[PDB]
Amino acid sequence: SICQFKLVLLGESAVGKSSLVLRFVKGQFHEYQESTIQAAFLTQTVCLDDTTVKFEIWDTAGQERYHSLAPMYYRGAQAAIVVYDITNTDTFARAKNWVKELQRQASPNIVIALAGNKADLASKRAVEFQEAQAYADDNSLLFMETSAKTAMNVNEIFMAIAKKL
Ligand SMILES: Nc1nc2c(ncn2[C@@H]2O[C@H](COP(=O)(O)OP(=O)(O)NP(=O)(O)O)[C@@H](O)[C@H]2O)c(=O)[nH]1
Ligand SMILES: [Mg+2]
Repeated sequence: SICQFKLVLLGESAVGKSSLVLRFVKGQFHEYQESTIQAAFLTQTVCLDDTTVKFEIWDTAGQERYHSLAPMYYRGAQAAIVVYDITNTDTFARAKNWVKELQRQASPNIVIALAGNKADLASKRAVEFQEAQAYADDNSLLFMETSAKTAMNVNEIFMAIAKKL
């Protein structure tokens, strides 16, 4: 059996979208990753209990000037990962508005995950785990804290999404 899933990453600029995709797909992390100006397309293939799973992944430009283009990438998506930065409350608020947009405008069957990224920066935390967990539970979102830098929960969040599709 082979399954293929269409996935999109959304979120404020600098939260770590490209770093997360790069860690999952290439096992790489770049401390000096440049801001995305044009959406990038990547694939990874994994094994999941009796199935070979291929991911098709859109890594969007997070800056607000590219907002109007986002539906090109999420309208056909089966799953989305909305990413925020645990060290910045404003990015968590922005993530909630991405979630709201998906709920109103993307497929009614979309699986929405929420990633609290940069969790390795524990001494710089702004958003408490419990607050994000409660928001996720209330809105039916698949929530994990992640680190592209250390790889913490990077494999885990993509695999959890695949299990639910
Ligand atoms: N400490 C730490 N730094 C991280 C982590 N993930 C990304 N970064 C760093 O944060 C910066 C921004 O990451 P990047 O992936 O470019 O963010 P982005 O969400 O793709 N930005 P844009 O939307 O503008 O393309 C980079 O310097 C990157 O190395 C993480 O988990 N921990
Ligand atoms: Mg990027």
